[PDB]
Amino acid sequence: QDVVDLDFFTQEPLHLVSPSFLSVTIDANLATDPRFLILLGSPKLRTLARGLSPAYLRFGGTKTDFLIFDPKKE
Amino acid sequence: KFKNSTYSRSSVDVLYTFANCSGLDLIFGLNALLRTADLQWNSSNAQLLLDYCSSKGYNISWELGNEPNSFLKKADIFINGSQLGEDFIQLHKLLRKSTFKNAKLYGPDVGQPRRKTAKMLKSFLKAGGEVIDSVTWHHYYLNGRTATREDFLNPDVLDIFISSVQKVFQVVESTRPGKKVWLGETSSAYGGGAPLLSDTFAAGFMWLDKLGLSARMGIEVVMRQVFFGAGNYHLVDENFDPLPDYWLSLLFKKLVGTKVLMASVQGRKLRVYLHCTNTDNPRYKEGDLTLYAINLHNVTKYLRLPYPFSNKQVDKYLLRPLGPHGLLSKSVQLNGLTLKMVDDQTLPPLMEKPLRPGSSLGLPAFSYSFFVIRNAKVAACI
Amino acid sequence: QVQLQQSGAELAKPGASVRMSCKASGYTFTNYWMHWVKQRPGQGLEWIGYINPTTGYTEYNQKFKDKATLTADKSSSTAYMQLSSLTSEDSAVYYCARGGAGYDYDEDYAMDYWGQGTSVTVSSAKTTPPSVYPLAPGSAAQTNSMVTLGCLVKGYFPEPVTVTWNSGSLSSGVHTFPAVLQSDLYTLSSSVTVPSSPRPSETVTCNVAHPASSTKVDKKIV
Amino acid sequence: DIVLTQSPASLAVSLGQRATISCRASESVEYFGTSYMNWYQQKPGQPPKLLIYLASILESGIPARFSGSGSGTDFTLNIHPVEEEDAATYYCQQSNEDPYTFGGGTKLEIKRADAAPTVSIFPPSSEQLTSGGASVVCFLNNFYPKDINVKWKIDGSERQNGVLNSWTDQDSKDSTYSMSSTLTLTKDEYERHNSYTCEATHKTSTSPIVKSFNRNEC
Ligand SMILES: *[C@@H]1O[C@H](CO[C@@H]2O[C@@H](C)[C@@H](O)[C@@H](O)[C@@H]2O)[C@@H](O)[C@H](O)[C@H]1NC(C)=O
Ligand SMILES: *[C@@H]1O[C@H](CO)[C@@H](O)[C@H](O)[C@H]1NC(C)=O
Ligand SMILES: *[C@@H]1O[C@H](CO)[C@@H](O)[C@H](O)[C@H]1NC(C)=O
Ligand SMILES: *[C@@H]1O[C@H](CO)[C@@H](O)[C@H](O)[C@H]1NC(C)=O
Repeated sequence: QDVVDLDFFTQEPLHLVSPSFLSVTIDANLATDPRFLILLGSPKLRTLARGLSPAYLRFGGTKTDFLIFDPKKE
Repeated sequence: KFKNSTYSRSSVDVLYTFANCSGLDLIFGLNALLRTADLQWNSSNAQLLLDYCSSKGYNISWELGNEPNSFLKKADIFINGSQLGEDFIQLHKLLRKSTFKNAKLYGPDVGQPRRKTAKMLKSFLKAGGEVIDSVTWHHYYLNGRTATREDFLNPDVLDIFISSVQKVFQVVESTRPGKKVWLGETSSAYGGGAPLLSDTFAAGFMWLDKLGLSARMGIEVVMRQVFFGAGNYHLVDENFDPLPDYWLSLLFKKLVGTKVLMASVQGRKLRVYLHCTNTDNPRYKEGDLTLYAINLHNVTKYLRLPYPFSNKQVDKYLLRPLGPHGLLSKSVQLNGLTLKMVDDQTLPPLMEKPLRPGSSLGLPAFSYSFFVIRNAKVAACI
Repeated sequence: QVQLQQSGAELAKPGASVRMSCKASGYTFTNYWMHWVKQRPGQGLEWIGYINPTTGYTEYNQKFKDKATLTADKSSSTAYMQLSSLTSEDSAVYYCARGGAGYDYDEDYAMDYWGQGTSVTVSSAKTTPPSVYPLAPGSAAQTNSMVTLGCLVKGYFPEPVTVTWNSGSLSSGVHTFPAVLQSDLYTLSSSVTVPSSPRPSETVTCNVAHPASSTKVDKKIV
Repeated sequence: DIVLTQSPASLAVSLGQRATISCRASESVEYFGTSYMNWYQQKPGQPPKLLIYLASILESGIPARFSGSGSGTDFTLNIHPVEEEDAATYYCQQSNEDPYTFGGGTKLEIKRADAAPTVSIFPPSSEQLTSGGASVVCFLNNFYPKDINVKWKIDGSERQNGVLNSWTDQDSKDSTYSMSSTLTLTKDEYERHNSYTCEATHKTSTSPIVKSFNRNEC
């Protein structure tokens, strides 16, 4: 049939998730793009990002372990 | 494959400002393959970064290493869980001696729980579990290179997530019971996504199901790989245009609250989740419910709510692809209205369709919807 | 029945590459993990990698990772393995196994059914048809109480050769000997014990087959 | 990469007696409370087949006499009784993690009663001769133990250069060993001589078994 009855359980919360439950990532490899500054500076992108607040932004990926901080580089 | 690359203070400022300016909390993964002679972690490059961030008053949380179960494959170096735990302890000491002594630390960002991965995780948590604030692991359903359309729609594929989650908790409850568990990196298909699938309406079944299951099973935070990037599993494409999963995520945020409840069909291909409604939505009030549902049947299904909610006013939020490309569309409609940003600075409103009180809830073939039950006056939600 | 049938033996040249097949039958192809195992010629045995045909989950042996490319094919219940930059180290028998009920890594614990193996041979040395010679006394003697006759196969490349005695008849008296290499060519021989009574009034013809050169040869023992 | 080390590498065991093969590992082969060991059987020219999984579970078609025990790192296959078919290389393989490792391989001889070689000598084929090459074949069949020595003689003189030998694996039916000695000459080495002897020194005979033919034979 196409007829569907539902049963709900609404008596107590079963879990309590973070307000930031849904969060996102940026792949660490994007930092090797010459335009990294231009891309993340985009007002358009920031509007979309703001939409997902509150959230964590995780910067990570395979490249995490092949990235070296150089305080002399610009 | 990958060689070492340098990054600058400038890069760090770009990333931080993007996060700060977007109202996001940054988690930064440090490089765990910098090693001393004794195969301990060379904390020095991290120390330099920390001092820089401290000096700028940057509020940042930290991880150390990515998919350490893969270090052998990726870099011909093997770090056992024990040692990785010790390395985290060393990072914890450095954090507590810094300007931000109350910064959070998460790890170890292991892959999905195969036996090898589950032994690395267990040994890590025994060694270093006292200093992490949450346990992070990664999940993907498929291989991007090989994934099919039917895979993205198959409940037997969706269902394997369950045992992955159960297995992670089995390890954590044997080592650090009650430690919070987070998906630290997750999507449909690994290796940069599956083309024309991970970027489409069809990707949404996996994404919404994951969110539902995660919350229902005790996961606290889920981190979508990626927001923006080269992989096809991005929420936002190369032209900064949002994809169906972005819109699904936005709707989820608007409607779904933090208190997780349970819904179930009486009969696998019809999937159903229930939370308190987000009360921060001005349209809705304390006690309202948000149901969300996925129909993987090839025909429309009609849902009937149980007593005492049978005759409540319900707001429908039904997502369907804009044609002609069906489930492989990169465009989506909410209640028949195509979703598109108004301009570069402006998201559209997300418009409900109020249903008749006492009507059954229609869910077309291969679709998903949220339903807000108004005036539910559920005690658990207040 | 449950059954994996691999490709025919391949005599590919050095530095080149080759695609091995392994069709499965008797079960739902997509619900089982297919491993690949390598056997150096009588030197032991080693695992190469497994692959799930629904999901796409490949894990390789560190040793074989840059040499081997396991691919499934949902459409035709078939599996494949590609081998690149072939050296004499790669001259061996490759088996294709099975055994993982499910889609997840932890659901594979053991390999149930196996293939027949595919002999891969890497030398650019040329391919030569055998010469089959019948072995008896000048004319066989009914005096011989159990008449034991032979078949010598000399000067062939590459492996293998199929030896039988009376079109598949004469089972259980057959001693078919391991081919020993002669610098550039192979050579083997077989023999079969029979009663006094058959030789005189009944022919004995050993059936040789060399697929590589496409030769079938019947040789009467006189 | 748990190291799999297989304690006996070959063992001769007597038909009816119990055969006991060890397998050891680096690390440990036990997740939760299940020990992921696997035993196979490569028959001579045939693919291995699964005998026992998860250390103590007999696969299908497998006789009740094969028995796996052990756990942690110490595992033991046990056949009781030993039958003729059982002759093979037995492999212990760990499933405990990726990648899977495989033990060296323990081969089983059957200690049959001694048997004497059924030697035989065959002259070059009519056709082979015309081609310009001559080969004398000598088959020594159904002997045990495996050890044996063939001394080729040409008119009483021992030929040591030009011979090619080949032993079969242990027969699964009678548990014997067979061998094939072949001597190859050019024309003008073959026509030069009359008698060709194939001598075989085995443990069974006090003194060598001698089989011969003269080129003057029709
Ligand atoms: C639709 O799917 C069929 C399988 O039927 C499924 O099970 C029954 C109980 C119903 O609930 C149905 O909706 C399910 O999809 C396939 O065999 C069939 O070929 C499909 N038909 C179409 C229209 O594609
Ligand atoms: C870590 O790196 C620093 C700076 O590159 C180096 O001087 C130091 O010797 C390294 N640590 C050890 C103890 O090897
Ligand atoms: C882990 O690795 C360290 C060196 O990196 C070694 O000294 C130690 O014994 C290992 N511990 C275990 C038991 O895995
Ligand atoms: C900034 O850091 C402090 C402690 O280190 C914390 O109390 C505060 O809430 C942080 N800010 C955010 C946005 O989490």
